[PDB]
Amino acid sequence: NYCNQMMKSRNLTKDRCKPVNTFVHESLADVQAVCSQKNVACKNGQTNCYQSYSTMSITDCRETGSSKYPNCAYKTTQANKHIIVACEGNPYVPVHFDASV
Amino acid sequence: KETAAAKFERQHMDS
Repeated sequence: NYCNQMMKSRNLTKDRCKPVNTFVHESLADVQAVCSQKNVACKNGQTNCYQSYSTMSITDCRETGSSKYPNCAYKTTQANKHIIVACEGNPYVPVHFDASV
Repeated sequence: KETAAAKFERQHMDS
C-alpha cells in the first residue's frame, strides 16, 4: 500500500499512527507557486491561505478504524483537486496543508 | 533543526 509505505518512509508513522495526510504529486516549485495565487481564508479564520487555480494530482491517506500502533493501516484515495496551503516566511512558502477542494 | 517549510516538504511532497 502506497500510503502505508510513504507514511512510514517519511517518518510520519514510525513512532505513532497519524490519522490523515495528503501527498501532492506535482513539482515542488509548482506547489510553492501557490503562495501567490488566489488568497482565501484558512479554516481557522486567519487569511494567509491560498487556493490553486488548477487541480493537482494528490493521494489522500486515511487511517482505518481497526488501525492501532504499532500496526497503522491506511486507505489510499488518488484524486485531482485544488489545494489550499497556508504560507509564511521569506521567501513566502507553504508551511501547512489546509485543504483540497 | 527542521523548519516549518522543511516539515511540509517531508510530510506532503512527492513529485
